[PDB]
Amino acid sequence: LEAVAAKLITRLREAERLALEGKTSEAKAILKEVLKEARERGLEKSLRNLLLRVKALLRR
Amino acid sequence: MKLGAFYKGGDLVKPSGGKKGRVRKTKKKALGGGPPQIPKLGEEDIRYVERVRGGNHKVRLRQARYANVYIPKERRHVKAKILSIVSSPSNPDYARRNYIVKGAIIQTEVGKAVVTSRPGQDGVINAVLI
Amino acid sequence: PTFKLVLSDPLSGKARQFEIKDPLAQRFVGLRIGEEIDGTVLKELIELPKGVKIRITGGSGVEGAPMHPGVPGPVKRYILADGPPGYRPRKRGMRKKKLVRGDTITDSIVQINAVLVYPEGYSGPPAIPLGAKELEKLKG
Amino acid sequence: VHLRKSLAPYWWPIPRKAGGVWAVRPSTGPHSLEYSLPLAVVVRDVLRYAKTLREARYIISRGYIKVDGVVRKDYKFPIGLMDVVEIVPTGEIYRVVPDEAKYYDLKPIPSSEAALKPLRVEGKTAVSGGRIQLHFHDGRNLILPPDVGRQIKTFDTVVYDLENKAIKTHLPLRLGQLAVVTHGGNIGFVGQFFEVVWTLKRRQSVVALRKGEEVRRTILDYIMVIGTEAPVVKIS
RNA sequence: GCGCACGGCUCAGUAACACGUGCCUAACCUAACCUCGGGAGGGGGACACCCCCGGGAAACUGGGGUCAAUCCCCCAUAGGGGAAGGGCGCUGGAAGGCCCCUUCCCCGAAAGGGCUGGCGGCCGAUCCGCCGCCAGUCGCCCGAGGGUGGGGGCACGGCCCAUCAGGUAGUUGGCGGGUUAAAGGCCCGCCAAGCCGAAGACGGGUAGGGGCGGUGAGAGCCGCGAGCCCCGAGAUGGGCACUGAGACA
Ligand SMILES: [Mg+2]
Ligand SMILES: [Mg+2]
Ligand SMILES: [Mg+2]
Ligand SMILES: [Mg+2]
Ligand SMILES: [Mg+2]
Ligand SMILES: [Mg+2]
Ligand SMILES: [Mg+2]
Ligand SMILES: [Mg+2]
Ligand SMILES: [Mg+2]
Ligand SMILES: [Mg+2]
Ligand SMILES: [Mg+2]
Repeated sequence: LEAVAAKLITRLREAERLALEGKTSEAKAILKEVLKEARERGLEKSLRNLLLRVKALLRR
Repeated sequence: MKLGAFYKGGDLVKPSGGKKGRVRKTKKKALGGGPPQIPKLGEEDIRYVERVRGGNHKVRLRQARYANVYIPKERRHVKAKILSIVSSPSNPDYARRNYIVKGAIIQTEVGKAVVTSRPGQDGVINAVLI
Repeated sequence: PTFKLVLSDPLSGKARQFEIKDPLAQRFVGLRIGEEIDGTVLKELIELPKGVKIRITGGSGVEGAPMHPGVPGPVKRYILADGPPGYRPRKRGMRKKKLVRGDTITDSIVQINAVLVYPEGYSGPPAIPLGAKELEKLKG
Repeated sequence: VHLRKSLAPYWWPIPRKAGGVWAVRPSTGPHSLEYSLPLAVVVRDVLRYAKTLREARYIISRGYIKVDGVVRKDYKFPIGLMDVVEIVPTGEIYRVVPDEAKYYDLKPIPSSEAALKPLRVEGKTAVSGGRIQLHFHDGRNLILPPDVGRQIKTFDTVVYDLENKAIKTHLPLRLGQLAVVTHGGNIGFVGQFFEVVWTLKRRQSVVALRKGEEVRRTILDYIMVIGTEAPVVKIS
């Protein structure tokens, strides 16, 4: 599970950097399938601080 | 400020010289005072804004370098520089320690001026040339 | 001296709790708050990629007192606290006398707070991608 | 802030002993505490529409009560001299007027004079722009240009339009007008102004009023001019 | 955010501007509220709850991550303060005040935020919002006045003892300053010898002051002047500060 989470956290942080530069759709692209991936493994709550930050970045 | 160390309440002495008791045990904060804040002659101007009674504000000059000297004979205002404090008639110990008070003489760039504001209360040195 | 290290990963938001002992224990004593020690010291406890230096962020003593960065040296002290670091005021302007400890570590500290400092430009995976209790609860 | 029942004003229409130890305290509105009555007292005592304080607050909380064209939803709002109180769902209007018995009374008035309020000039101040500000007997203000405000001296009564924020009519204080005493023992009396002993302080001048031929005297501070032989608006 | 400085208790200190009556602040501050006039533009940040870990007996408390504001901060303009010269004008009994003009120095606002309805646009059921406008309503900032609360000042009134007769030396006043929201030996630098007293100083004793209460036919005497109301002071003794409109709570 640490393997799946490390890339997930890596993919969550990378989209965060994209959202700061104005690329909302591609960042929304990353946030989407990470949401697909964490839902069926029960890792949504584990990444709760990061999903909260990402949507705040896109909502700007 | 309102500090009990600088209490401005009444004396405990009658005009006859006799002593009287204390009607109130504590020192009221409304009757409190504060330490002096008159500026000292320094290489740059430093101003401090202080919150006072009623949520008001008072401008304090912690360190004074320029004076708004005004020439009566010419009707012009100059923001001249200050070189030394010539003499303080209220107390020489202000001039002896380079502390500017109202009525003090200052040897400014334009000449001499008499300080015409209360630099601990106004926060600026308004001066009139002699 | 036995320790309960709190190693937190900024890039994953998780913390791993290591218990330092004899060989590394003197590597921590004498260090001030904010210090830089290379992550290879914890190689036998944790794997850290070679761009990370774990940073010293604070800790607590044997009696629960926290270490104060604004107090220097390894000493116990009483302060008239008025702010967050070592005090949580309940009313505005309220100042309280609180017991704290210096930022320089010593034998009486039981909790030591350290955080990983990833290298510049690093974008690899998280050194602590999950919590131990969280992972154990997740598996259960 | 509390108000003990003992410390309540003497003229209030409430029992002095029987009741609680407390009275409703007006919330620093457009009058004086000694000369104002809170809105909850009027709704419960003077109009008797509410039997308790909660019922009075409920009535006020719905905005049913209008005071001088503005709906007051504060149950501690002060009401005083020459104020126009309007009850929206019933359509009744009153003007709190100086009374010979109750000292202050709710008198019904026609709907036409409901927007009008007679205000006594308490003083003027010079404000920025060179304009003049007028202060009235209930603390209300009105800024005017300097020339128009020059001719309105203190104690002059002006009939003020609450609807237009304007001055309908200016009533100077001269000998020979109709005045109503608004404070003191001789309250409620309306008579002709025919005598004055001008003291050093003008506010303390001795003034006499006549009504053929009952003559009452007060100080100049305690009389409002309501016009010539016909009062401009219904007060009695 | 607002309130908790109101409310409740008690009677040690106090013979005093404490209290009462009658006046002042032209020497002052005031959140909430009322009225009139004006304003709401640009840009940033952090910290809780929470999550991953704790430390500690407990009190309490540490590190990393992370979402906001009517939270905090900056920029602009309005405005504000000081010094100086002029004026028709205002208030007021009387201008060291207000207003207008000129010069300089200095400080320096705001939450267009919430709700409701209407319109339109962006966006998406992993969103359930964001944006522009309009109206209604509740709010925010500035100037002036009121209101309320408070700081200060004055005249007079109310105990006993001479087996207490001289007391006072910042003591009394002047000038110049500091501090204060504001006058003042309130404090400080200098100058003088004044200030109080037998119309009783000083010292001692007792006591919270008043509305009032008991008694007597009354004058009067007494305080049961405990309980209720108003003012004062205090929170184990003595001091000193934070926040705040307001406390030295
Ligand atoms: Mg009380
Ligand atoms: Mg933090
Ligand atoms: Mg605010
Ligand atoms: Mg002004
Ligand atoms: Mg600014
Ligand atoms: Mg904002
Ligand atoms: Mg002075
Ligand atoms: Mg003295
Ligand atoms: Mg009792
Ligand atoms: Mg004590
Ligand atoms: Mg205490």
